[PDB]
Amino acid sequence: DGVGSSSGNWHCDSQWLGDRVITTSTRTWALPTYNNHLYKQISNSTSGGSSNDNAYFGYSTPWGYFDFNRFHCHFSPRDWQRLINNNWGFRPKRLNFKLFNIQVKEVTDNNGVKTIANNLTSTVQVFTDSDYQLPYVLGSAHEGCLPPFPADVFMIPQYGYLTLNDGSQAVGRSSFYCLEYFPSQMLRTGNNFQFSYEFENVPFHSSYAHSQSLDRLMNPLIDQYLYYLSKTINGSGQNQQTLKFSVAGPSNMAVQGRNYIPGPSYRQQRVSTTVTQNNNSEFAWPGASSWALNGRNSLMNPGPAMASHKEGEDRFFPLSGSLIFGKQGTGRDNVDADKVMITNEEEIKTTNPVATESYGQVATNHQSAQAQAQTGWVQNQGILPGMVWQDRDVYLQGPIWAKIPHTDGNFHPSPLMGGFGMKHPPPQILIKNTPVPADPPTAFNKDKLNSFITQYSTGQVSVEIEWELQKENSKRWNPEIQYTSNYYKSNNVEFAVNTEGVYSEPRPIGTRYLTRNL
Amino acid sequence: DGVGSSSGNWHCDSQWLGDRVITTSTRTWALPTYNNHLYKQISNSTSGGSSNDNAYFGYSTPWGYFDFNRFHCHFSPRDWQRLINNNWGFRPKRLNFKLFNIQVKEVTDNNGVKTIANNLTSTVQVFTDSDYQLPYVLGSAHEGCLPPFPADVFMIPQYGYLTLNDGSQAVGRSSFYCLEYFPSQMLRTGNNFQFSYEFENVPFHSSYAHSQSLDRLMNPLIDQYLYYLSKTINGSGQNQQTLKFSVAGPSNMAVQGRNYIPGPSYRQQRVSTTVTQNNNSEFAWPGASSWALNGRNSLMNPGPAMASHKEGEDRFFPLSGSLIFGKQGTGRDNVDADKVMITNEEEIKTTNPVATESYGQVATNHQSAQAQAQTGWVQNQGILPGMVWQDRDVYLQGPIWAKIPHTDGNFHPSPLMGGFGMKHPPPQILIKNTPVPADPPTAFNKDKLNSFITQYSTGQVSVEIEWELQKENSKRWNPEIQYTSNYYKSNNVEFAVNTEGVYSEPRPIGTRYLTRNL
Amino acid sequence: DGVGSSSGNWHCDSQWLGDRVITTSTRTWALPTYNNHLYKQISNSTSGGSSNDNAYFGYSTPWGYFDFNRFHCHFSPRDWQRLINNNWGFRPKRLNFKLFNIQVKEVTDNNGVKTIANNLTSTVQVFTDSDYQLPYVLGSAHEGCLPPFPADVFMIPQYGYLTLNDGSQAVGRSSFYCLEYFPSQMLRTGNNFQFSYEFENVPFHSSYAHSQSLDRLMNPLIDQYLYYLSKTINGSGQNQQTLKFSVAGPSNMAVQGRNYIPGPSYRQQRVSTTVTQNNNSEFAWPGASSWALNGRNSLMNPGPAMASHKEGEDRFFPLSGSLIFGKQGTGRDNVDADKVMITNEEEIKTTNPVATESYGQVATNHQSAQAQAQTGWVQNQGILPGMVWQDRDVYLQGPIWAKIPHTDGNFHPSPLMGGFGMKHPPPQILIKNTPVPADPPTAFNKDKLNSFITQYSTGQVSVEIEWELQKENSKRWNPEIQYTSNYYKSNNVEFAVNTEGVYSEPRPIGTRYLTRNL
Repeated sequence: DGVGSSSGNWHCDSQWLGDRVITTSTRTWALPTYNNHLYKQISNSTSGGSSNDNAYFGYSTPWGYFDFNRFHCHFSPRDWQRLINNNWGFRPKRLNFKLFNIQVKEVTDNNGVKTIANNLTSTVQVFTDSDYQLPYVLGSAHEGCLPPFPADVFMIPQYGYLTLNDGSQAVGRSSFYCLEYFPSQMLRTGNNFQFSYEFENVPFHSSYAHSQSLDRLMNPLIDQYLYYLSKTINGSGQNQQTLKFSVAGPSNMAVQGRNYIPGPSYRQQRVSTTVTQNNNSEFAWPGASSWALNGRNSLMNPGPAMASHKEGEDRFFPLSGSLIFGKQGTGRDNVDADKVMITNEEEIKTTNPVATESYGQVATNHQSAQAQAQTGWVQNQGILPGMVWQDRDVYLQGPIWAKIPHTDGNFHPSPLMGGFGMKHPPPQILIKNTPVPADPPTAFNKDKLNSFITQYSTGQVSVEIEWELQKENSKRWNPEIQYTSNYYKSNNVEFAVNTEGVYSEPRPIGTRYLTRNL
Repeated sequence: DGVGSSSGNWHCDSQWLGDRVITTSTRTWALPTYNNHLYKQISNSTSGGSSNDNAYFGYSTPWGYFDFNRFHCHFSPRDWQRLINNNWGFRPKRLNFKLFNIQVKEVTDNNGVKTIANNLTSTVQVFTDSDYQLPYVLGSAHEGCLPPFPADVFMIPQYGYLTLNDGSQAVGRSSFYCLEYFPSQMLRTGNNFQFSYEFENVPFHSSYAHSQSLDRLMNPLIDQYLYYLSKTINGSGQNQQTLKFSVAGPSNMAVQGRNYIPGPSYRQQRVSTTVTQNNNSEFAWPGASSWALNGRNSLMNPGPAMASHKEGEDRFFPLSGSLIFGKQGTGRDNVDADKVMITNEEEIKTTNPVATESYGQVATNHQSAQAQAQTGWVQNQGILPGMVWQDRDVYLQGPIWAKIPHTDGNFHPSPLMGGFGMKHPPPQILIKNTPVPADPPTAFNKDKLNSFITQYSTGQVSVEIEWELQKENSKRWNPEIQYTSNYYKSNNVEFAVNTEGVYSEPRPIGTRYLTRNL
Repeated sequence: DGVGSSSGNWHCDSQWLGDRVITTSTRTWALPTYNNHLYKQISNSTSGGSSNDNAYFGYSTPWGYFDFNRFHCHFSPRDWQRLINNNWGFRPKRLNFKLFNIQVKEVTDNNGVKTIANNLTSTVQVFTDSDYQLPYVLGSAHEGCLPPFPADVFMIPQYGYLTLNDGSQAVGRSSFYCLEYFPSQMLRTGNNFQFSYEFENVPFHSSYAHSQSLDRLMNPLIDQYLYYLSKTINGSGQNQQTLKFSVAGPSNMAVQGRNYIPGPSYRQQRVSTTVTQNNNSEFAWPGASSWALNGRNSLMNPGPAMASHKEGEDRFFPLSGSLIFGKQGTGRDNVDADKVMITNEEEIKTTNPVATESYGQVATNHQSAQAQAQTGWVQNQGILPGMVWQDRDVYLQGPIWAKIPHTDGNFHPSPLMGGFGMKHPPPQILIKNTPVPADPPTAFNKDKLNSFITQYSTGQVSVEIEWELQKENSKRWNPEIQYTSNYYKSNNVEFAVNTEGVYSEPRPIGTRYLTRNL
């Protein structure tokens, strides 16, 4: 429109209908100039990397991008509490995104002092990768998302991508992408940008915990009509071999026939938070479970959805089997256990195997009069018919969605870090300040200009997402477990600001508090 | 429109339809003040020139101009690869040009420090020479075109022209052109400029290499019904003269009658890239082929489309018979052979003569019993009836079109540097910053003002060209030759940016990979 | 249709309308099995060739082809005489082609005796290269055309083609064509094949001889209003330099100004049919005029249309400047001059230069008081503005048309051997006997079958061509020159059969007997 007219209003609210909840969040953003308007080839050689497992090749772009792939970007703690305490499931339906109130500033430095002024004629470029023609980086748990607290002003992260690499070198199959080779809208201070997105059909997330275990689905009062081999010898010596059979009933539930079995496994090492119970050696990387791709080892992290620990074993965790969040103010490198928040998936112990245990035991020979029957620990077990399992729970500060890789085949493409897997997720939204050259020389020079006016941009961003709800219809008589704040007095209110205005999330919040039968 | 509203969007993409491809490219430009708003007479005396062959007379104008007469200004390397690997020919059809997001800046210097601010009321003037009333400088391979990389910001080249000269002096027939004597649109920051152009009908460029040679078009299994003189003497002495004739057949293809002959020639000197095979003397200018006009010698460069070298003779090149491109970062004067990229036209060896050979041999006397038959090397041969030839190939970084000179007569007006010749090519687009006088004196002075506010302008430029495609309908069984990247590992990806953000084109890319019969 | 019903009738006649003549010719053909149903790579190595100029690479196909690219295939001698004596020009208009009365025979050999029987169920495959996707071999004066005498039964020539070669080896750009990769009609004994073709617009062939010479177009009674420099010195000593001028008139026609000049040249060596006037040395190949392509020398044969000899110099011919036909029964290698028929182009001496002379003389220096004026013999001259020329005459036994090579440029694409040049000439008609395997083994073998029933096919072929005529409207008073038979008694009638039934053509017949002004 014009310089003196706002191009949008501040929309931040949650609307709770019967089967739907609409979340709207608005944030103020700041966008600097990245790479001084240049594309730069990057690799482990440029960053000084040495290990083969961490070698990479890619490019850093002068473009930024908007990321809102975390639940706290849309749900307040109270809204999250309502969702998790009142619904058996939820899923995103549609998306509305807006950029408005664009403000481009120029910075001039004379001598140790910088002056900031408006540049009303400068432009900012925005476009969406609706055709998914660029590498998708929103599927990784990267920082730079919209802040959970609406009053926080955030910096737009720089967009970068990786391609095929051989050490620090590239190959002929490696791809280079120029983001200026895409049509993009150019916005001055009076212009705004908006688009709508429809989520593809995804299953409802399981925001419930099973009230039954897979091995306890039988009637505890009635025998089965099936038999089991109870004895093989002749009880109370030589030549004592005689078959025996008994009815599988309530007294021996472990041997009853069952139609379904727990889901797959890939065993993790077990770590205690009581440090003196751990071995006196360096076992992080060495002791960890991993997978290999083209000679590179990548940590199995977080891996298959598996129960974090056995009942009562709360002190133990799988070495890389769980999402680890950092508390407010936590450092980047080598922080103590009290500075991080270790999530756990104990709710899925009713259907999923324990991460630090074998799947089970399997026969490994043919027993005879000369050879005793032998069994072997199944340390990893693939998908088998009749298996059932629960996916990893999602969290308030955890990811929402991920892009399913474009491959010939996949199985249960639920993101392993939690969330909704989609072939066509919300498109990447890329933003960049248009370069403004400084005064050029009065004589023609064919070289590209390298002198630009120092600029940055700021504005507001709004994203509205409609969520579909799956209401609970339980006939359970006793009250359910519910997420609740603790009344006991404390220096600060949980999920609030401190005396210095710092917002903090004191604990990870899952979604599985209500219960339903298996 | 207004100060705070963008006057255009960033359009940069390629759309591939069935028989048509539409290329759109957008670039950011910077325009300084040229000649301090003055017209200046220029000549070899003003530049210090001494040689007669390089003497000139002309004028330098305060106007800039937009040039997009190179293929890489519109085709990305991948689009170029698709075009050359999937089409037998192509030609431009129509043009769309846009100027928008005009930003005029003022520069003020206090003491060793410059401050840049917007001048919202200043104007930039743009007009197109649709009537071709000004000298056409886009027909020369000049620098200053739109960069191949969309992210590069480029400086608008200054417009200048030459007229008739006698040494460093002018004649009465010399013409002086004032570009302010043309109607031009004046644009503030809110205005935009656009026009459309239709290419005149031109033949499709030959993006194929012949799979047959002109001297091998006969059936290799059947004799001709024509005869040749095989012997003249009496074999196995004096008085031995007796005519003889034989059927021209597969065993002697060189003497068979043919309906068509190779195209014209103008012999070049041969230079080896193995330096020790060349003569130990200075032979550049002296040894070069040239033509003369009004007593001035101009290098025959690149000259008639001729095969660069004989089969297997890849180390040799014609002294000025081929387009020479410079690698990224190559200097201007006296660079080594590894700093430049020497194009070659070996694909046209099937119809065109070798640049460094005689056309052939011609009889020069009447043989008799006293005089032996004599022949002479035809070092240059003009057009003859029955001649066929292929024009010079075009390249990704090479020129696209040229203006056919307005003359009474011409023959095959295909530009010798490669491209499409047109009587009415895309018009010149001239741009200039309107002078903004400084504070004038409070007392009237009749002299023209010479104190102006230091200004420069910047903005975006978009050009869209629709290309018509000629699909291939070959019945060839074996696979064709195709342009392909090499998979082998390298420090950088070809046609990409370096670790410092520098875009480079590692090799010239022709168009002739597919094959068709002759 | 059926076995016992003819699929076509014998049509062989000429119909003379006012401005059109329709020629129909029917012949009986025989088609054997070529290459034993195989495709074979051929080269100068396979044929034992050694010279670089005769090196080639190509393939021989099991397919035959129909060729009617000679005038005597359609015109009887009487029809040719009428055409040449009554018309100033002619050109083909449309074509009708038919194959019918297919008869496929099987040959069985027991011991030194062969038995031939019908194979009613076998098929013959025919298709036309209407899209010109195969190498065109009809543009060379190859044998195997329809016989001039309707009663002669002819053998279908085998189809072969050449591709790019380096010595006896191929390159990546070389193409291999499989003719079974084309849709073709399969014909049993009851089926027939036919198609129609329309000739593209071509100029009328010049079947006239000019009654005026290019240097004698002025009025022999009136002076010109232009002057010439008659003297330079001071007639009847030193210091005698004085300019002079005279009117160019009838007394000095050589110096008169003229608007047009004779056409291009490329000098040939001169050979006498009186053997003792030739040099006592071997000068065929060495003394011949040639052109070079990719290091290979190809004889200039027949080359540019040039007058064969000066007036009265009938004993001389250009070494390779003229079409040479062989008399009936003439051998293939090293035959005497009386066994061949040397065509001549003396009719075009009025506009075209003499083949064995220089084009003219050109100044080679600047005359002065110290240096005498120098001139040089122009041994070859290219096209110049104002040039006029006549193309090579066509003959009864000579070629009719040729395919213009698909190139970017050409000049006056009239075939140098004579005839009509067309981008889309009559398509190649390819025919092959379908292989009929012998008894296969009773156990499966994956190798391709190599045991086939010996077969050949025979039938009739009819081609009808409509020719457009250009009637003469001369006002010449005296009778014209006409082609006529000689009444004087002879043992045999010219253009008839001998006592052994052998048809012979005793002389080449041109088309240029009528006259018109220049």
